Amino acid sequence: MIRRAPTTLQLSHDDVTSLIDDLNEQKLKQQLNI
Amino acid sequence: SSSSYRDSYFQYRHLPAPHHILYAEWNQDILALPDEVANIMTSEQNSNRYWNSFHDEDDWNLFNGMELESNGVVTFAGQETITGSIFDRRITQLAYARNNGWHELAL
Amino acid sequence: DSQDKIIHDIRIQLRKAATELSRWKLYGSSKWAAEALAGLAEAIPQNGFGLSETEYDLYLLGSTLFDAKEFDRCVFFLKDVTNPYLKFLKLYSKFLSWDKKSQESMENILTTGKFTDQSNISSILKEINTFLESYEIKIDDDEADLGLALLYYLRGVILKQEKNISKAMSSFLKSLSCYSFNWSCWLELMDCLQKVDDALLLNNYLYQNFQFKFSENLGSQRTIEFNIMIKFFKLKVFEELNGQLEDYFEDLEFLLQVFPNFTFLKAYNATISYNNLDYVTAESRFDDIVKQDPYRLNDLETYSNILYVMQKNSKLAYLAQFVSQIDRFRPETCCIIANYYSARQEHEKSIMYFRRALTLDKKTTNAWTLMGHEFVELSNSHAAIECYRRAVDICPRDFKAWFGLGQAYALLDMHLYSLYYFQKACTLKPWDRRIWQVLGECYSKTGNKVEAIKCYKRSIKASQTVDQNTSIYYRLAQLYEELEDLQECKKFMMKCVDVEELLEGIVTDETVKARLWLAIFEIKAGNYQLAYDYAMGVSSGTSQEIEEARMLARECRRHM
Amino acid sequence: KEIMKNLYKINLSKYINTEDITKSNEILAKDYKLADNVDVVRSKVDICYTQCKFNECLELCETVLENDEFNTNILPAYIGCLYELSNKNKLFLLSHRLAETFPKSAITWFSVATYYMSLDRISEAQKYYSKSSILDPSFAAAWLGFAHTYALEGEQDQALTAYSTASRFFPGMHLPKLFLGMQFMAMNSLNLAESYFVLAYDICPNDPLVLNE
Repeated sequence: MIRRAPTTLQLSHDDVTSLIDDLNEQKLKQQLNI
Repeated sequence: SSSSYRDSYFQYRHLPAPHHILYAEWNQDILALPDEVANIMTSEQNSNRYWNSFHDEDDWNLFNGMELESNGVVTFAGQETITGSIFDRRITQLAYARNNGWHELAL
Repeated sequence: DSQDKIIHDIRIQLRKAATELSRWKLYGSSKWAAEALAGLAEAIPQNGFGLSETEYDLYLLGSTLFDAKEFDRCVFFLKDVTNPYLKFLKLYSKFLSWDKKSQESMENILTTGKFTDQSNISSILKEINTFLESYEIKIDDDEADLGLALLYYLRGVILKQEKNISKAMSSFLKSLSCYSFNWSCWLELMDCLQKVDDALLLNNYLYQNFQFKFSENLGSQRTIEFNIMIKFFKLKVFEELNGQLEDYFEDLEFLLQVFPNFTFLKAYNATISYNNLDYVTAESRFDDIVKQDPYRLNDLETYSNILYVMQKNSKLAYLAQFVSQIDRFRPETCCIIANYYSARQEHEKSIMYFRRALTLDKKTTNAWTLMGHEFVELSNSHAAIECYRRAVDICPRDFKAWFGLGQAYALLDMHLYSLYYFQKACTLKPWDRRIWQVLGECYSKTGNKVEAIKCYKRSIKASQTVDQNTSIYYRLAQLYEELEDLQECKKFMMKCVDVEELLEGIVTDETVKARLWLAIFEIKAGNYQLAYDYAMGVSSGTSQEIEEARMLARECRRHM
Repeated sequence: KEIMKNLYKINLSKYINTEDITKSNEILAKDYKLADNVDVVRSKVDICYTQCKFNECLELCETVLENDEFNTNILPAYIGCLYELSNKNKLFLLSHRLAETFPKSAITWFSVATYYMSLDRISEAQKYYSKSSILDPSFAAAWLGFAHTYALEGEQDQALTAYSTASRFFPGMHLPKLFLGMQFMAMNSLNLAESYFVLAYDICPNDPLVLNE
């Protein structure tokens, strides 16, 4: 009887792309204020 | 500066001969593993046979054309067929019976 | 009673023995000393040195600069010291600096030596003599310290490397007399020995006109009869050279009792079984070593050597993976793996490891013959011949090298050009059946039949078992047939068939041809009845053999 | 009474109040001459294997194996423990030793198959788990490994049938149910994965694997 690796999940592509889009948003809006 | 004073890692004085650094490649040699790579699909067959050598005659006769299916139903080849579900004890003796036992029609 | 008192004496001395030697930064004997104490049978620190606090500071500078491999820097600071203890250190640093440098200078040169078979070295030697004369004991005195005794060891070893034999042993005996329990001192005295007669020459000297400085050594130890390395002397030299054994047995079991757990002894004891071609018993002996001591790249070259003869490639693949995991710089670990690669018929890789194994330590001449063998299986005879050839330049008295070289020519049609090599090998091991049989074949293949008769006749006596003579008998009988005397060959022909009866019907192939020929001649003799039983007895041979006898059986039964 | 209670309690299942089985095995160890017997070291090995304390696993395993080279009670745990250290070579020697001695027993063929596993030979030792399972029914290890060989590389459809066979023929073990649940999650089929996960949790309450899944 042997156990395999328990299921683990890392950062997906959708969430990292959401963060990249948002981070473009706050690297884009602030220079308008400047 | 200060180079040779730290002794926190493998240095030139830990190995016996400081001139062994000339070769310094024998560490990066993947020594060949025991059995199948002596054949260099044939290697696994050779390895299969090599381990397959360890049977009794009747025992090997049982597993000549042995095949086990995923659900657990069993196919036995008689050199008839003895298809039956495994984990019931009586079936394998039935395969034993017609393998070594004497069966005959007599007209 | 007395043995237990000895045991308590041994522990005290080996504690001292490993102390100063390690304290004096020589590991040839220091490594021996502890393992010897480690294997000693179960039954405050000890230290002392006549050093002033001013000069003792220089000792630490010298000591730590030694093992940091900066030998030359140690010499410079320790130049002006006058104490004999530190004087040894300075020159020892000078010596090892040369030894390490020479190794660095020469790595691509495989063979070592001089064809016909200093000034930098002589500088060390003069300093020894200059300091020895100035110092006010100059040995031969009861009040002789360890440092002076150790100083003579450096003098002895430095002299030998100059090839000033017959002077080094004198220095070594003086060093051993003032201080025993220096294993590194004993080896360098071993290598100087060359022949068994000289072993007897010196063995007597250690007995009649030899005595230890009882002042330096502890009590109940200076006695030669109760000493240890005098005993360890007997075990090593009489067997490494394979000389005549004397005072050898009773010392052997005496060492087993005192040292039951000594790893070095058991491997040597295992080696003895190996040296006598006793492989089953030796395998059991070594198997204890692996279980008891898993990490010892000192005598496992013999183990893999055994396992190659054994087969079980599966077991051999166990060692090669395991041994290589420890390190790949010992001489043995590169010969352990080569055997495993050879067994799997990859010669072109296994050939390389053998050269690697020799490069690490040039003294392992046994790899040279193994080097040549793998050439033979690569069908490159030219590359092979020089290979065995180097093996006999390093030491002429190599049975294996001569035999391997003789074969390589024998594989080629140079039957006679090989007679010399085989002839040379005859002197090394005259008492072997395998060699003598080969010589006749060469003689047989060269039309020297008159000589080949006597050659095989010598082979017949050397064979331990009669069954091995079955092949010799048939071919020997053939040699008479071509000497136009059929009557003479009948006598040997009787013996070969009679061996089959004496071996409860061995029914071997070379008797099958014997019985067929004997029955054929008996038909010409007119004795059909005496020829009938021969045909039926050989009726269990090959397909052509049985039909030849069956037809002859019908021929003789017709006239019966 | 007390010694026999401790002797029985050695063999009790783990995952529940393991400290109790502990204090029982020490009180049995020193007080009585049974300090290093077969079953006590077997229970210690089982505790370590459950707790993934694998170096103590091995050291206990060789220290008991050096006496009995063919003690079948400990061989499954030993084999798994070598597999997880991936001591390919010790596994090879054990496979050879067991093959030359016990061809009929399924333990040896299980060892050979897990040797093939350690060398990433799922397709080959598929057959050797088949052989081990048929040579001995009612063996969780062989059939479970067979299902693992089904599940690791492709051919996912029938891994469900294999693990279902494990569940039905081997009731009372949470691991087959958990494996069916995680496989169903692997198809991205959720609710049935939940069903089998809660089934496994019901079978065994204290298991990091099932709760993690």
